[PDB]
Amino acid sequence: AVQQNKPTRSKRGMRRSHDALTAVTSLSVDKTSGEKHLRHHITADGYYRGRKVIAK
Amino acid sequence: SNIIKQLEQEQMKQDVPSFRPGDTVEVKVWVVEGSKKRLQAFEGVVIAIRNRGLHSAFTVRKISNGEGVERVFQTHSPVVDSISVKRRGAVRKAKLYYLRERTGKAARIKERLN
Amino acid sequence: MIQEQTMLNVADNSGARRVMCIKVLGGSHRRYAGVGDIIKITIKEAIPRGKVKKGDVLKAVVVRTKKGVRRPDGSVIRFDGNACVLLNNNSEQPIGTRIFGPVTRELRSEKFMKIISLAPEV
Amino acid sequence: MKVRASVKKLCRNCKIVKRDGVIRVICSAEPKHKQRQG
Amino acid sequence: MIGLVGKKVGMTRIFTEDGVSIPVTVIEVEANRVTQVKDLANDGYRAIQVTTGAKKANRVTKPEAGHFAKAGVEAGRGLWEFRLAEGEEFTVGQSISVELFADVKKVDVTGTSKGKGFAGTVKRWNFRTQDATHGNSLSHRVPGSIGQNQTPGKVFKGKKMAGQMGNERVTVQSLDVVRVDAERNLLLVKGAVPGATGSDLIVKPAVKA
RNA sequence: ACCGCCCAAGAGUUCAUAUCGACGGCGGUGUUUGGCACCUCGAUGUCGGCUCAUCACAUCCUGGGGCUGAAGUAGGUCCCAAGGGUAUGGCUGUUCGCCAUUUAAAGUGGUACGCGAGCUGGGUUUAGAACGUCGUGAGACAGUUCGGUCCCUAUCUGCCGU
RNA sequence: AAUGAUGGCCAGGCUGUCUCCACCCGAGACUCAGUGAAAUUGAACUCGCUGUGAAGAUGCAGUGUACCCGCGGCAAGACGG
Repeated sequence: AVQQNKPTRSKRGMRRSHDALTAVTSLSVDKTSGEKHLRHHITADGYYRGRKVIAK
Repeated sequence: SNIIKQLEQEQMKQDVPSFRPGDTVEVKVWVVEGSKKRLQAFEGVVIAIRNRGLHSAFTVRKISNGEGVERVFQTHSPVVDSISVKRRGAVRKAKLYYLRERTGKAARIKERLN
Repeated sequence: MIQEQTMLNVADNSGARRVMCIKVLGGSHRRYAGVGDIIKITIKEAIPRGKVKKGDVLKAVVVRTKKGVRRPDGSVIRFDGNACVLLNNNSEQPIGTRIFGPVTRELRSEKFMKIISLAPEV
Repeated sequence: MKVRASVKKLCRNCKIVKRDGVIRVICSAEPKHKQRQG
Repeated sequence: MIGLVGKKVGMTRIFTEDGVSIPVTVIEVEANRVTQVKDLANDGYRAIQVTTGAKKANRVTKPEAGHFAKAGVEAGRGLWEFRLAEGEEFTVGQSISVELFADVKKVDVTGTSKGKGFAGTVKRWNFRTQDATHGNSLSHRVPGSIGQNQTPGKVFKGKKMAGQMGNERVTVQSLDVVRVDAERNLLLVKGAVPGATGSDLIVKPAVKA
């Protein structure tokens, strides 16, 4: 129930090769003030689908 | 669902009788005897009902001179030719599993003659 | 639906009220056999002055199992209790002379035609 | 019919036949007389 | 008579005149289409490419649009080759009728089965159970022993192992005939075709003759 | 050791190989009882049950086929043929075994006398206590009966899916 | 006689103990966030099959086969710990 011989350095990278992170890069640009906001998300100013909902 | 809807909208029975879970019931089921056909009685009560249309059920509980041979019919299979009522029952709930072990002197229920 | 040592009631006038499934006939491994199945079983009791005595062994011609009986529309006439009718070794036919209670028309083939002559039911 | 390493003629009518590479025994007199090399 | 496959509508128990019960497969097949030539002439082996069904105007992509534009045809849900049996032989572009099952007396079913994911081995292959008591040590459903010892000491390829099974294509052939309605394009058959209900499963006239 | 076979007394009513065989003869395989001590004693867990298997064929039924002191039937024997199939209970730890009753029929063998990093422990090699016997004892018996602790979060090979 | 968490057997009742398993509800097992271990370790680019050998081969001769790398499972082997 254990490794029997110590693995090499190089392998450790490859096992780590798919775990590379994925960037978003799909920024959405709003129509009211233009503050960058995630597509489908109310803006940091609480805006989405253009209108001022909530209010904070 | 609209496929068989017309398919079997024309295969459910035509003129079924009156029962409850506990109404007396007898499915004249055309069975094989010799070389000719005739009707033979299976009179009983409903202990269990299935409002499912053609694949549904209406239950008959006979007493077979001590040990019955129990039947789960298809109301809408033409193998059930017809039903002729002798009396309905007075039931509360949906499924009269109690109709069986209830026997002899007490086995009866009154008529729900309303 | 009679299996090793099946509780067995008797439909006949022999006196034995006792039978018990020990071997199905007709083919190896034959598991759930009833209705018109013949199997090897042994008698465990009889009436005082009956034609069998404690220990006599025979097979079976079934007429009831707790599983009841299917019919042309998928419908079933279902048995309440596992009560049965034995058979001879050589002449077949239930070893008795008077039989009572439900059998199965599935036993109707002129081989058990003996019983089908005079029954109260089927 | 007889198969062993020992095959021979036994009566007046036979033919021990080399049918390929293993010796044999036949009979043209009696059914018992048939063999091959073993 | 090539086969005709449909969407696994659902199923029924078909009721008759004299106590006959027919729980039948229920399936949808539209007017089929063979869409191309396959044979010696352009490929050297003969086949009839067939799409059936429809697609919403905006989603017919230009090359496939061209594929159908070059075809000049409505979109159908998929193009199938029927390998030409020296009486079988088609060319691009025809919209089909169903008479090709005039008698058949048996057809096929092949398509994605019911969704199951990792089914249990107990179900995939009908293995046995260990006892549930008298000291069972956490083994109420394990597969048990699989292989031998210091001798070959390797696991034979193909060994029936538990895992995902079903929810996939499944040929179902030499299948009795019950009933159809060309006017409705259903297929209602004693015995019910595999797959998820609503599936397409390859229904073809019997290949076991 | 087993099977195989070589000789021909003889038998077999006839007929040494229908089916048997004196005494003697020459092989094959490596499974029973054996020999030898080259490796493992800074650890290669014992009997048997349960789930899952797999091939060889010196062929059990089926298939073929020949012959037969094989009328039909049912046998006896020899050649071909390895696709498929191959019982349920009682008795004792049992394997073994015996027995009850079925079936086409309950083939023989290798695989660490398969399989515990998949299960159990009833048997067999621990501490308690007993009887018979054996010695002055301490205790022994390879004689018998009651009770009694089993670990692994899967690196690599491999295999199933994705 | 009475007594016994005592030894052995045979009746009644009982029921998923079994032929033969089906469904359902809960707590983990799986994805995202944060924190964050152990036994072990000559060195390794770490395939199968016949044969030979301190006499039972991944690493020898001859020979077949096989694009690079993960993720969920399984436990025959690595004389595994």
